[PDB]
Amino acid sequence: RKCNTDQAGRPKCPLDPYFIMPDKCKCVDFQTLKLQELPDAVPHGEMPR
Amino acid sequence: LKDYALEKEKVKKFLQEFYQFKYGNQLVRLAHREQVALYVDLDDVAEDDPELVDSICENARRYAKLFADAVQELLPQYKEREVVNKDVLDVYIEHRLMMEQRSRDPGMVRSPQNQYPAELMRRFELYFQGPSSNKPRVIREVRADSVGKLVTVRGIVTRVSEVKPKMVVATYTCDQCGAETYQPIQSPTFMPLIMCPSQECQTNRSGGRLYLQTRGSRFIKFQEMKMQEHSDQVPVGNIPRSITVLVEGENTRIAQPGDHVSVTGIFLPILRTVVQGLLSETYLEAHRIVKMNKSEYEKLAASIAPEIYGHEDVKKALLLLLVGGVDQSPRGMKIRGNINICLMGDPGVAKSQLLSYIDRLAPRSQYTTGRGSSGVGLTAAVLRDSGELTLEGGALVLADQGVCCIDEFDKMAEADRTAIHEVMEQQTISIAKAGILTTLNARCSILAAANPAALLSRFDLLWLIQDRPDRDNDLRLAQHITYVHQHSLDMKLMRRYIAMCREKQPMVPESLADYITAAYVEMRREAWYTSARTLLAILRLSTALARLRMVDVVEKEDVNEAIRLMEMSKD
Amino acid sequence: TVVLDDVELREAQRDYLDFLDDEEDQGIYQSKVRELISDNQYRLIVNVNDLRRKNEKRANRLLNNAFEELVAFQRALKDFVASIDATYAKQYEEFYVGLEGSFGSKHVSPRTLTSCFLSCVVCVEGIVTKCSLVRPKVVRSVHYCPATKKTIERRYSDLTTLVAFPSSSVYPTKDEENNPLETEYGLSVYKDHQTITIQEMPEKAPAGQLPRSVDVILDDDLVDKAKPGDRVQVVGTYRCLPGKKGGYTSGTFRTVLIACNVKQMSKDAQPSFSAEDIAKIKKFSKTRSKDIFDQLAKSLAPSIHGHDYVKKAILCLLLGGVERDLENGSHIRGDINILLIGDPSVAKSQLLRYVLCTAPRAIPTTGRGSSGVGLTAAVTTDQETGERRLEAGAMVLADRGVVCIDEFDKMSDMDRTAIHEVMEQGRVTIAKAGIHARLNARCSVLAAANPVYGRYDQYKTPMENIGLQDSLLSRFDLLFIMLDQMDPEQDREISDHVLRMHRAAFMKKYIHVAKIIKPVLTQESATYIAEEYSRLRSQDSMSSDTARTSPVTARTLETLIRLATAHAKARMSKTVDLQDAEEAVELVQYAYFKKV
Amino acid sequence: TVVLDDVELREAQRDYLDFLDDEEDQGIYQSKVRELISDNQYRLIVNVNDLRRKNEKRANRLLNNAFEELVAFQRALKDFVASIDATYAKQYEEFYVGLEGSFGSKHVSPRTLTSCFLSCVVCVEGIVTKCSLVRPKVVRSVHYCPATKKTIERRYSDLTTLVAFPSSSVYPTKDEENNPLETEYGLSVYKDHQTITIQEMPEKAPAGQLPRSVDVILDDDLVDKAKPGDRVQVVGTYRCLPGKKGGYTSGTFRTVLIACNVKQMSKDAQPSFSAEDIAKIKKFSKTRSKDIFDQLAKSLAPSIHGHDYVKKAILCLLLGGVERDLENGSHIRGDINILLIGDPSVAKSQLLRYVLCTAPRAIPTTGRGSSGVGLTAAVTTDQETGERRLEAGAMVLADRGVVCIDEFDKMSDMDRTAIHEVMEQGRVTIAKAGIHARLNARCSVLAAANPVYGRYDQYKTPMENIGLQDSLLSRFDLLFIMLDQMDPEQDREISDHVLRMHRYRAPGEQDGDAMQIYEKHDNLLAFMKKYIHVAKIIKPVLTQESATYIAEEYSRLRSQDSMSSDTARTSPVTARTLETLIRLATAHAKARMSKTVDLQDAEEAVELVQYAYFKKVLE
DNA sequence: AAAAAAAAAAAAAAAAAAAAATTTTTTTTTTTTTTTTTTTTTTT
DNA sequence: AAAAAAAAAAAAAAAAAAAAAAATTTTTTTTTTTTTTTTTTTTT
Ligand SMILES: Nc1ncnc2c1ncn2[C@@H]1O[C@H](COP(=O)(O)OP(=O)(O)O)[C@@H](O)[C@H]1O
Ligand SMILES: Nc1ncnc2c1ncn2[C@@H]1O[C@H](COP(=O)(O)OP(=O)(O)O)[C@@H](O)[C@H]1O
Ligand SMILES: Nc1ncnc2c1ncn2[C@@H]1O[C@H](COP(=O)(O)OP(=O)(O)O)[C@@H](O)[C@H]1O
Ligand SMILES: [Mg+2]
Ligand SMILES: [Mg+2]
Ligand SMILES: [Zn+2]
Repeated sequence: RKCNTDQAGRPKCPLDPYFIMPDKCKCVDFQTLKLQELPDAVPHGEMPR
Repeated sequence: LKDYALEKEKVKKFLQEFYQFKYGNQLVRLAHREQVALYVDLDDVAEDDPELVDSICENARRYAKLFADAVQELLPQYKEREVVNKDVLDVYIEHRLMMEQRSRDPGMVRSPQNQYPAELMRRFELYFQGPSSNKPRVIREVRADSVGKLVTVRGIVTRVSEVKPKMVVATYTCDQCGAETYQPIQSPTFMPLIMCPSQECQTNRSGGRLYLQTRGSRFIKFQEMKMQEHSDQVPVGNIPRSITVLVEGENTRIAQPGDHVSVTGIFLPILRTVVQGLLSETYLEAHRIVKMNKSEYEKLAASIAPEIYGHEDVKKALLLLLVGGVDQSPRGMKIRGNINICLMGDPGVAKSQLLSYIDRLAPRSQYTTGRGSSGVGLTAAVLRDSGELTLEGGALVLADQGVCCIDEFDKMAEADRTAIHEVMEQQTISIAKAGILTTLNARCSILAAANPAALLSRFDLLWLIQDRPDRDNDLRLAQHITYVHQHSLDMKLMRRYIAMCREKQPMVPESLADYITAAYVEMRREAWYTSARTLLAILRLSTALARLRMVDVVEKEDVNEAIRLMEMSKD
Repeated sequence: TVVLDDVELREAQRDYLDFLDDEEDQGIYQSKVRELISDNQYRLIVNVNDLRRKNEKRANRLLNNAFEELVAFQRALKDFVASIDATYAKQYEEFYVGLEGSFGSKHVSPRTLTSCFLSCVVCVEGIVTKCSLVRPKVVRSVHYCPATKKTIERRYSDLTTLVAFPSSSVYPTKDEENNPLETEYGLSVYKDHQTITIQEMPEKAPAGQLPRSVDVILDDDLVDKAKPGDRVQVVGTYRCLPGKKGGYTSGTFRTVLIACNVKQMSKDAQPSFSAEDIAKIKKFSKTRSKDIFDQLAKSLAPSIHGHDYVKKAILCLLLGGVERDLENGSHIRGDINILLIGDPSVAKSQLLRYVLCTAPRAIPTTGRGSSGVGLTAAVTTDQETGERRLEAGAMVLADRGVVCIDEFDKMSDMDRTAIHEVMEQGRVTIAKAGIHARLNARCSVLAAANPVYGRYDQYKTPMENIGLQDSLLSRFDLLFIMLDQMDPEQDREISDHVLRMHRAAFMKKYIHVAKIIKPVLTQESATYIAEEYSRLRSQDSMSSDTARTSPVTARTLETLIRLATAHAKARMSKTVDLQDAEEAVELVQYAYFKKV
Repeated sequence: TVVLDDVELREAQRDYLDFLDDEEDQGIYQSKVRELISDNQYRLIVNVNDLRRKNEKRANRLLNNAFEELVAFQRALKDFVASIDATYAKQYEEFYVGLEGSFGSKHVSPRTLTSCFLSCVVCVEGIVTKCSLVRPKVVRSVHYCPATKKTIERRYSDLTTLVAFPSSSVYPTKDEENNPLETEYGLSVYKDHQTITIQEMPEKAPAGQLPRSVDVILDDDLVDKAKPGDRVQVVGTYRCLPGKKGGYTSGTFRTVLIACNVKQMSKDAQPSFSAEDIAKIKKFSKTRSKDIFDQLAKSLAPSIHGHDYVKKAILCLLLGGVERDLENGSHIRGDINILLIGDPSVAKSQLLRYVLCTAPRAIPTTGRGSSGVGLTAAVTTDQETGERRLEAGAMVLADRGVVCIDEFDKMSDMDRTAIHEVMEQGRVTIAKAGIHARLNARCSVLAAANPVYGRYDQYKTPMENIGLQDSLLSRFDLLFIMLDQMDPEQDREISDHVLRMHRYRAPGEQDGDAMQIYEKHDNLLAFMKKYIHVAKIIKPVLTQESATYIAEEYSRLRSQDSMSSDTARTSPVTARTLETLIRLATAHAKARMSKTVDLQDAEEAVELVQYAYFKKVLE
């Protein structure tokens, strides 16, 4: 929320000063799967969880 | 600009190879830790490479870092034995590198900020001494343009703080892990730390809570000294400019208040923190300290101020004091070997000039006229400094061992007169004043001058100069001084002979006991003001004359010349 | 953003480049730019009167708008010196201007300076009162990454009186990937920075009024231009300082004066040299040499009648002897000191004020006007940094000059005991606990005293008529007696001359060059002075009813040498001849012998 | 915060200045610089194998960390092109560096563009999916204050990939005195900007899986180099994007591929020549110009036997006639169209696959695979602007190209009539209420129908035996009838040929595991593409003799007596047949590189039609 | 010897400066669903 | 061959996800200016 320098100048850094540096982020692969209950596992009248 | 890896390679090969291995012997001595400081010489480096020397002159601090790390890496191959670990600091560094070896895992890579730093683990220090080509510049003239530049200055000292331990690398230990983190200090202040970046802490997610202590730290001998322009350097009407100088390591405790100094260093800045910009203080970081130009028989006495004529016995007694009577502390009660002279005179015989020459001469000297130094000027007083009521000294305590050339003693303030009586009688100065409760130690010797009883009764010699107008005397003196204006021993050699002469320590013989007692009683009858003080006067003058002869035994010639001098003075 | 077009800025730089060219019209600024180039200086000085003469509307724009027009001026100077020279303009990165001349409504004092002159170029009179320790402000900061081996250089700008945000004044301490830097102090650039406090000049302020003061800011090649107690005249820009980041402003804008030029009193006018001056002084030196001193002393102070010998001695003090310094470190002073003393209404104070008006670095003082610490130096406490500090007294300010003491007899004895230092050495050994010093106060002393009993007793010896001791009269090289001789022809001529005066520059030029001149003395003169002083040092020199005035000494011989050398300086011969020696003999004889 | 020097950047720029310095070598990159300066193009394409061989380490460094490395490359390029010509190098504020070569590990597909390849120049083949409007982006914006007679130039940095600040993104509108600023659009500077979406090819992609696609931001220099449906190989910098400001972030970083260059993955625009090859073609033409058509015809489609007339006709198609657009836009087509009708197992589909593999911009259309709206173009709304866009069909894609119609008989009458205006005029005039247009598809059609009853009955007439209207058979200009005679003698012929081709192997390259003008005359048995490609351009005008002869032969064909009884026509002789005669004559002359169609080509054309059309139905 | 001027040190008060600081709501986008038209396909 | 029925396509409308957008002074500190008091040094 607040820059931590104590040396930004005679004035201070504004409120919420940080912008994410996109290039300097090291990232990974991720995947949102939609797993559905096993059809033989589902009880008779219910619906697949 | 250049590449500082190349520069470091250059200076490494240089330090290994230049000359008897001139730098090699120094390197091996510090490797064994037979010296703690080192000194580069830009004359010795201009012996081969001038570009590197000019670069050092223009950006000296960086090359200081280069040289010191280069010697740090040259260290261990020069090391040849096991040093005895003379300090608990030695114990710490040895233990530190031992555990680094223990948990080394040499293939394993460690971060750019996980390592014992040089400024901590060096245990030696490296300074410089600027080249003869580098003219010492005026303290006023060392402006912003000369910030970072290598610069030598010549100035008088005004006041010097004591040796208090500046922090160099603070060491912190943790409450859970047990590692030891460093905060390398640079500036006048540091905010302490409270959290430990040790990787065990980063793995545990524990509260750091590290506690600073002095044990594992690295302090250093630090002084802030002041310096003042030379009165000859000063321009036509301005007061002399001052300067602050910072003294580190084996540069500490060289200069002392009142002694002329030549300091070689770099003019680096500190943060000032009301106009915008980024302002900054200026301190000169000393890197070589050399006192200079004041504190580095018949023909000799005539060499004492050749520009004055006559007063040959006066000059001989002045030479005698400058040698100094033998310092004695027998059976507790002190019989000090100081010689106190007063010159009462008709108006104008160059007595002030004699005092000024003695001021220029003696290794410690303070020439004080009537009221320029009064009260605290002669005594010692209190001043704000680490801010504190630092008690520092005036003229006499500055001249604690030397010669106070007091001019116009007749018209001094009565408190000044009382203090001078105290110092001539007991070489102390007791004070119980408003904010001072002390007994200063002032082992000074007094050269009073004045114009025409207590003076006679508290001294070793009083000399009345009455220039009774004698035509031939004045003719010869007139020819002499006119020749002086017409044409306009060396001082260093004179002072060298005196300096060696100070330390022969004669002891009086038994053969002269009858002679001295007989001469004492005979002088008393010839008087009938003389007393035990005059006995001590003849006796001190005898000891000092033996010193001038350099023999360790006083003889009849010495006492004869002493009585000659005193007879001439009284008459 | 970057400006592509600006009618104001473009025409400003065009007009400036045109004005500063000046080669086709009398070469004033061509000569000045060539001079600062050769002398290696980069702050030009510009006559605003000439600027008004050439382009008056530009002048009004400059005065009524300071920062914009000055930025345009300094950049035009940059381009102009770039044209005349390449490597020099590359070496020096920004070329300042300072302003000078007559500033009609804007030539003010710190009292009359209201807010009407904000952002404008004022010319403020008045003394200096404060002088801050000179400090470097960082302007181009170089850093080196130890890990990356790359060097960067952050820059800054003179945001002294403009809007300033934290981004401009950040100073690097970390690399873009958290690899802490090492600053390269030597490779960086710096600008010294000082702040003085002008005050309205103490006489010119209306009486019974607490004085008005204005702060002044100084930068490169202006810091050590004026110490405290300087009768300065600062030309500069009057502006407002922004109270830093607010959220509530009272609207009270503090103000400063960013100095674009600094000058002292014009009297110290050593450079006033020209073809006519050298021609006329060479004529004076060559066509006549046997009566230079006589003619010059005669025309010295034309208002006061007579005093031929005393005025000759005044000229001896004014020219001075020659300071003879020795290889051993001894120093035999070259400056004469004089004590006028005489009956009331013998123009003693008028001779003093004459010296005060004419000579360079001439300081008045009256008997109990200055008491000790005023006359010699003093040692005060800073009271902010705790240290001591030296305050230069009148004598110290008068170093290499003159001090004129009026009512010297009524001056307290303590002051004379204080000046026992200066009257032979020229040095004051002031000292207190935290600071010892030895201040060059090498300056002549002219003094005026009335005798004891109010008026000189004609029928008593001078030792009884003077309330001063042998010591003090010996410290004074010269003592002079003046008595109102009431003879008829004397009263006729003195009153006639006084009424006549009731109904120079070449001298000012002559005095300082003669002071520069350093003659040397001959062996003929040497033998002559030796035997003359030997003649004097004898009871046979004096006689009954003609008592001496001062205790004759080796000081008397030495000051005879100084007198002879002074007469040589008058003659420009560089050779103290028997003429000078004889003249000094006559002078010392008349000054030292008086009848009873 | 200007950097004084960086060893990395200085080293890289020196290395690439050396790489561009090509005089001691053959001069390849110097020649590339000189030609691009002459072209006014401002991108230079550097082969990664060249970079790797000259300095493998720099190739590794660049293919691992692109943007700053290519900044070094482009600064070196600017310095180099300034040394060649400072005046031109001053012209453009930047010059750019395209890539090419064997991106060995750096060749993946959008299914396999994992999060390992960030800031690495990845190579990726795929099909476009979208084509966003190519709209300007402001780079250097100039303003004018009329109150103060002032001008300003705000400057913008292309931080499409890095962190971007509002102070950088300000567009000024008022001065310090709150005056009004008027933008100077012309004096400002802009660069085009387009987004597209590459997709994993369905021929390459996994069979049962959803598509996967990657976003590609084409700035200037690459505006219209990729439309939807095209095959394109994109090489460029996969990176991350900055989320707009806000105190919160989820970790999500929607990623793009800022393409460094994009090339046509079809690899069928291939005129790659050398001067020696040009001379080879020239001699091949001129030495034996009169027999060259038969040389080409016998040559074309090896690995098949006989059908020499059909090979001649497919040559007439591929070489093409000559389109004619007269004074008022009466556009008379210049394409051949062939209908193979014949028994099964007559290599008709093999001829189709041959022309698919050889002819540039050839595309297959099945009977009920493609259908109408797929075949010709379509009109559909956007749904992001409610505006009617046009979706180019198979034929429109095949404009100035070939379409191979498998099982033409099975296209229903709706599509068989939808092909009419493309067959004749080579255009599709489509329209719905919002938008209308005349998409241009100057296509050529080789169509392999199969006979009614599943096999030709010899005694039945061709019109009875073909299930196709005389209406369409007019529009087709040649109909070739391919019967399986079933005689043992020609069976021996075809069989020996076929089994020889079953015995032919990759020469030397294989061991036993399964997967120049003239040819080295392998007993068991490229320049075709080169020569036919150059042949297409020539416009050999008809001579007076050829025009009179072709006219009279057409009149003879129209007259019923020219066909004897017991023969049955296969296609009625409308005037389309005369235009067929002219087009086939032009195609033969183009084979000869004649520059004039002569009586030789005319009589070859008349021979072609006489064999093709009139069939001998037997009793 | 007493008076007084100056010095340093200590304290009060007014002006300027320093510092502290996430949550709720709205809008684009994507994705399906539904209606109705158009198209295609099967029947007599 | 044309009519009837069904299937698919095109286009408009709705529901949720997740990234964007907007609002937003007051109290404490502390330096500096001013005054005051006790003392020492100096003068009458
Ligand atoms: N023999 C000599 N050599 C040098 N200077 C001399 C000599 N005799 C007299 N003087 C002069 O006498 C002057 C007065 O001397 P000074 O030191 O003031 O004596 P005091 O101060 O005791 O009266 C000096 O300026 C000095 O030059
Ligand atoms: N020799 C003289 N010639 C002309 N005026 C004189 C002379 N002596 C004294 N005066 C006059 O006396 C007046 C005051 O004299 P002043 O300098 O005050 O002497 P003092 O200091 O003894 O009072 C002046 O106006 C001055 O002109
Ligand atoms: N003229 C021919 N020459 C050589 N082989 C042929 C010929 N016609 C047919 N064949 C063989 O018969 C097979 C028929 O395949 P294909 O062409 O796909 O079916 P169709 O001929 O019915 O279109 C081919 O694989 C080919 O090997
Ligand atoms: Mg003396
Ligand atoms: Mg008077
Ligand atoms: Zn820890």
